[PDB]
Amino acid sequence: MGKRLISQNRGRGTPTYRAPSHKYKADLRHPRVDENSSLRGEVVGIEHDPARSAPIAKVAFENGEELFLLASEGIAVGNIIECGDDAEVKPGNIVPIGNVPEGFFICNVESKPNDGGKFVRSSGVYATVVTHEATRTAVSMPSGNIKWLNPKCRAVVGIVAGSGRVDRPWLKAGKKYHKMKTRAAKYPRVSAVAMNPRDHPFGGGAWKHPGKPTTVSRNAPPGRKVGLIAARRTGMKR
Amino acid sequence: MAKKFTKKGRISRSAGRFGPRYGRKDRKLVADLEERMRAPHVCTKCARPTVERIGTGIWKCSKCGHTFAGGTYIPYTSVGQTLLRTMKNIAEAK
Amino acid sequence: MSKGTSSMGKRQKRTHAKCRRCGSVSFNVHTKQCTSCGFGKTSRMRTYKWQAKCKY
Amino acid sequence: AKPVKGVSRGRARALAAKRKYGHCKGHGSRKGKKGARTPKKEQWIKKIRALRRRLKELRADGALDKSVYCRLYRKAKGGEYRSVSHLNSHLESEKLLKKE
Amino acid sequence: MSHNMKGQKKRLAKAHKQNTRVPVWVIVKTNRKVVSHPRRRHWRRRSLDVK
Amino acid sequence: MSSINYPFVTEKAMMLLDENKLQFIVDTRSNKKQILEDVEKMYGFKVKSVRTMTTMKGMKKAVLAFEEPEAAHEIATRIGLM
RNA sequence: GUGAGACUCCCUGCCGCCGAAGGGGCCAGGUUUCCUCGGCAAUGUUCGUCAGCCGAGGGUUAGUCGGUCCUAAGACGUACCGUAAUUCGAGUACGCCGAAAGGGAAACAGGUUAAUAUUCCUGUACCAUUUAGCGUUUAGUCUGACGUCUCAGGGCAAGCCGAGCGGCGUCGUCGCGCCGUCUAAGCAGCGAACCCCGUGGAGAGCCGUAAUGGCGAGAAGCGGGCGAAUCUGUAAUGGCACAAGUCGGCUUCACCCCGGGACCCGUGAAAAGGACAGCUAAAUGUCCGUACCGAGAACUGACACAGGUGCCCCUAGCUGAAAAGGCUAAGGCGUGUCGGAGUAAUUCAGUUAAGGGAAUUCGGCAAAUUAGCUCCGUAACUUCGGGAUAAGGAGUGCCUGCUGUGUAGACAGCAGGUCGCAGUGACCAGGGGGCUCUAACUGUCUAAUACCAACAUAGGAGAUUGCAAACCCGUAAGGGCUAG
RNA sequence: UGGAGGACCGUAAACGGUAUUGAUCUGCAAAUCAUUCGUGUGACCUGCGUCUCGUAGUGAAAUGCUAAUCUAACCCGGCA
Ligand SMILES: [K+]
Ligand SMILES: [K+]
Ligand SMILES: [K+]
Ligand SMILES: [K+]
Ligand SMILES: [Mg+2]
Ligand SMILES: [Mg+2]
Ligand SMILES: [Mg+2]
Ligand SMILES: [Mg+2]
Ligand SMILES: [Mg+2]
Ligand SMILES: [Mg+2]
Ligand SMILES: [Mg+2]
Ligand SMILES: [Mg+2]
Ligand SMILES: [Mg+2]
Ligand SMILES: [Mg+2]
Ligand SMILES: [Mg+2]
Ligand SMILES: [Mg+2]
Ligand SMILES: [Zn+2]
Ligand SMILES: [Zn+2]
Repeated sequence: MGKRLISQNRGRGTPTYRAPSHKYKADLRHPRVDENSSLRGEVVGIEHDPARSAPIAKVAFENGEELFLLASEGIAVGNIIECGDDAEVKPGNIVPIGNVPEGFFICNVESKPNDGGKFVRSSGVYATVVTHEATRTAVSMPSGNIKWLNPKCRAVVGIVAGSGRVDRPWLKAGKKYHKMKTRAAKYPRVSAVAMNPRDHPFGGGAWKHPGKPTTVSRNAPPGRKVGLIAARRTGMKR
Repeated sequence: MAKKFTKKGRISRSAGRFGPRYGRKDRKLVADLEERMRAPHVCTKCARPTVERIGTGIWKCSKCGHTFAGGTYIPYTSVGQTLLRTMKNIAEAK
Repeated sequence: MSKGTSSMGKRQKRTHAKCRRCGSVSFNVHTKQCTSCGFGKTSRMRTYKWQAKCKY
Repeated sequence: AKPVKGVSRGRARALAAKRKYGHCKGHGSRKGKKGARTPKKEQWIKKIRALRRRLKELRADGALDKSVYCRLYRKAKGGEYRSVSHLNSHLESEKLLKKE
Repeated sequence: MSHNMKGQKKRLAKAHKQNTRVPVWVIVKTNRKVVSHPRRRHWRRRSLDVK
Repeated sequence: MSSINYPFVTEKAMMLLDENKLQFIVDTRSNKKQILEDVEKMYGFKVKSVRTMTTMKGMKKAVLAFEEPEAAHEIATRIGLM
């Protein structure tokens, strides 16, 4: 058994690959709202989220529950966040995407209604509402894909705060090191061609090279799915 | 009013803290980012250039205490302002 | 720093404590188990057939 | 108990008296950098505090009105004056003091 | 000044009082046949397996 | 079950009698409350306080201060120390 | 002196060692090595009357010091479910543990022993609970409770100077040098900054700071409130040669208080506990640890081991930038436990060396050169940041008298005189430059033959995946990535 | 004026381990010593606690490290 790969080590769940969950502020999700209900809350603070490197808003709701929300750009302390099917479609409000006009920017979008918000959550990203239909509503993802969602899926109106985070180059291994201390990701990473053959499919050889094509089949088993996985194509576009 | 901007000194800007490290391209990028982020930013609540970054994406007004979530290095992005202008045009039209 | 006598000066702690049940200094202080009698793992006494030879 | 044999400090006292007078302290005796012997921030602190106290007392005792006091205060902040004597000389040459 | 609990110190005390010579009268009674025992030790050697 | 074994009679233990204190070897399983009650029932003198220590012989020594003056001497004479 | 026996054990003196560690304190660890007496067969690299050795006896005292209490990363238990099954397995629920360096109710000074002492004794305090009486919520907030860098202000242990007083030393001449001249907690009093409140009305601008700054969305100025370290008194009679014991000044780290600023694609714990309504009295405060070493002999490496654990936390005077190095205190030692003798070669480590100056050698390996600080001056090239201490020059001691800056400590500068071969006089302390290869750089690595051009890195590019995803772990229950 | 930087010099603080191919090589030492060196505000060093391990773990990747053991540890058993 030429040793297991880094991906298999991470799947094992060892401490080297686990997130420092105790360092994080909140499991960001929409407040739980019953069918045909609404809740209002006011923003009391804007805090740094170590798990995302983007601000989060602390919201005190009418029901006596205090919750951390994924902050949209422009959300300010003292703002009244409304969440409901009848809520005004305004930045920071959590409304169903069936009530959002075409061309509006949404974020923290539920995969299914009441899911808590799955898509469009990183700093600066946003989704655009494209079409409305009777049972489906379509949005353009930050990836460019068109996603057909239930119109009852809730989303906060606006874009995610923290835009331009990666415009500043790391410039230095130490800065990225400090970012990686709060993440599960292993830093730094050794290239596979630099490893021995017992440690990677690409390892070994008198000189550094994979020895086999780096595009691997989608059928390849664990310990073998390395390099370009099921690549449609390779190279820079001609 | 500013530093002794010598005959050659106006290139590194705040990226002079890095010396000859990291290449000219990324030093220029970081220097431009610092210049844009250190600029005065007008408060949307009191309308004076007193908005400073309190954290990564967190901005506060030194006068009125207005704190909000914005860009990482800029209080207001162009996409967010586009959203605001779309909603404002809709509101005006009706 | 040599793997020999130098690193052996850091031996100011323990991995095994005295066992309540059997008196052997075999109670792993981390796994909370006695590696001799099995105390802290089982209500029975740790015994294996391979602790002797096959009786033939 | 036998007497403690201390370290006598008399010849250090003679040297310290000479150093107070400004002797035995030349370039062949200096070993630390100029900056370890006189830190620059402390120099600035004493200089600006002397200038500011002088300006404050001049404004208090009626020799200096608020308009010229403000400009003199900013000038002192700008390193225009070496000491209190330089500031007084500028005051007397420019006749900025409201003499009576 | 390591910190022992009651039982650890009791076991150390037993180890200490075991580290005594056989009594002279026992040697006389046994006619020099019992002159030592296996629990003799020195404090500065292979330590106790007690605490 | 008496916690008191016997008076400790060493030089330092005998120096207590001139300050009205008396040192006993006691059961190591017992505590200060049991030692106080046992001594007060054993000799009928009120005990002001108990000081206790464990030794490297595995014994527990208790020093008892008494309320009534001369009580340490009276108990030490009753036992036979003095 | 002791002893049968003395280089080796004890005393005095002299001469030395360490003196930012070889001293002081203590963790883990050790486990009686601690103290006294008696011994010397073995141990001790020699001897030994000595001893961490041998034998006998003794020694550790707590409401206030720790543990104990709290929770952290993270374990463990029960249940559920899985598993052929289990002492096996992830998750969930409920519990429970997890820090003698995190949080934390409260005690100090002096004396006493051979060995314990915030523990015993004296004196003077304090905290918690229960009970009894006297009174009661403000209730949910605050505190506990927080990163890195930098700086101001205030204080203070230590340190230093002058005067008086009391000892000791020196005394060839002189009148200097050293030591001491003390004083806890508790209790009471004052309160700097910040913040807040009341007045005030400030711009062809004013007010501030070390710096950033502040201001009609209310500056300066004027009153008030809140609020520190510390200081003052009291405790003031305790210890001191019942010797003095009285005063001033300077500075102040590396400690305390307080406030400001800057940085983060990094955001820097939680919970117990505490405060916000308590006062008086009585009773109670159990359990465990406590000796000693904490290392060139008490730990660990088989050792009384030049390693490691620990340089972990502390440290007086002069020189000096300095905790460097040197020379000295205090304290610890002459046990980094063989001595004598002084006479070859050889050898380990040093000092010096005519004339030459890399001719040596694979190769300037090794050694030598330079060296601090101030001033002048500084090239190609360059990513404009640098190269740079480039290079290359000059000065430097002592004495006498001064000048300037500064509140001060001090710092900077001048004039004159003068000695030596030599003034950073010792100590300490770059040799420099040119042309190429290579990797951008700081970083990582073959513990014990490879510190490299190898690894990493930022940057550049590609690939998969819209999340019941991609990728990965598990036999399953279920998981990592993912509080994404 | 200000006080940034995986900035500079530098400690026998700490960490590392260049060269002497020196001492030592039945050693003080089963990897130490001397001198000479590299880092020394940061991808820093380090105490204690805690977790990850045998076809597994850990590895800025040398087949390095996982108790003087590593191209599959160690103990016992299969095993005479
Ligand atoms: K691996
Ligand atoms: K890599
Ligand atoms: K002690
Ligand atoms: K490139
Ligand atoms: Mg393969
Ligand atoms: Mg090994
Ligand atoms: Mg059988
Ligand atoms: Mg010395
Ligand atoms: Mg001998
Ligand atoms: Mg006790
Ligand atoms: Mg606990
Ligand atoms: Mg000899
Ligand atoms: Mg390199
Ligand atoms: Mg490479
Ligand atoms: Mg350096
Ligand atoms: Mg076998
Ligand atoms: Zn504003
Ligand atoms: Zn057991």
